Amino acid sequence: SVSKANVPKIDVSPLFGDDQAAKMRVAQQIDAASRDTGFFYAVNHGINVQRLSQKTKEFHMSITPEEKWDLAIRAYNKEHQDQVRAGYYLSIPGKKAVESFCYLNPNFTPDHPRIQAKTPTHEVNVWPDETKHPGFQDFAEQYYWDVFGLSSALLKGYALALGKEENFFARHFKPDDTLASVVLIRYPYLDPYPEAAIKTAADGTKLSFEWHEDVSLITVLYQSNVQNLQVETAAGYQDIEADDTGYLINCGSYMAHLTNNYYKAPIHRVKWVNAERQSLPFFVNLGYDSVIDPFDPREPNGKSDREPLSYGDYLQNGLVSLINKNGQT
Ligand SMILES: C=C[C@@H](NC(=O)[C@H](CS)NC(=O)CCC[C@H](N)C(=O)O)C(=O)O
Ligand SMILES: [Fe+2]
Repeated sequence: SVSKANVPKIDVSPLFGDDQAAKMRVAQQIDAASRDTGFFYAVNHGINVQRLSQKTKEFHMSITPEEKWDLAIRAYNKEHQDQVRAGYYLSIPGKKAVESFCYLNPNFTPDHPRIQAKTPTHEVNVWPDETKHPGFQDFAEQYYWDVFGLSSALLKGYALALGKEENFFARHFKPDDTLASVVLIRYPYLDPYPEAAIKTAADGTKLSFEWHEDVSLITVLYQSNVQNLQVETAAGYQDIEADDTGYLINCGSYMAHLTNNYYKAPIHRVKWVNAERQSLPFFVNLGYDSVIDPFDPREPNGKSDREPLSYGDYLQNGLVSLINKNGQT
């Protein structure tokens, strides 16, 4: 009895090239989708998602409990006080089903200026032992750059969609400094499935993760072919169909801020499904000091009554608030 959300499939391949007219026609599609449900699938994106899913499966299914403590973020291992964002997010059998591995910009090395300054939200990635997970770090770091490239193209399309020059957002999205993250989330099959790991929405829907807006500029998401996401619209929560060949794209609340809610951050949630599956977001974050002056494409002079917000301020505030609201994940 739940209706299907409108989530168009947009061929984003022009965004990689030099046909300006064609890019405008993609931008229009992005504009339409962003004004409607706030979701679309990017197709013709060039990324080998089957291989991503296979490498990720090999990792999730071979990592051991020992390795998970050794990689754990601070919320699970108090010895790892520098790991707020990057590392392993453990399950809790009987209580919490989901588990995940998060990594940041591979350029955040020990000698990076923001790591030396101990700037919040910047960390040096932690990795399992190479001999236990051969090839994994190298694959994961290359994936970061492949999805970075897609995301830069997408950001060209959002900039054109909003009446700007194509580098309006991408000029703030740079390999040396982006705060973007990849999260490799495992949602398990469990028999029996612990009730304590199932939340219940006001409308009675069983959930794995409650309603929220994303903490991002845009989110660039690969998921297995198991339907699970729902978007709130004017006609209520609607099901977002799965497509394990595309990337699911939506705006996060930084985009809503910069656009004066012209491109809303859609409110969405994750249904509980008893199936072994993957959820692999790339959160498109800018640099710590990046500031985009807010504007309003519905107003003749483009002016907004919002104040400029630096991305770093936005991000550290947002991640903490999301944990408080919906739980440590
Ligand atoms: C995107 C779908 C996925 N949800 C998520 O990943 C949820 C909600 S968007 N996101 C988060 O909790 C933020 C993780 C941020 C990350 N640790 C970082 O430091 O950058 C899910 O399937 O649950
Ligand atoms: Fe989300």
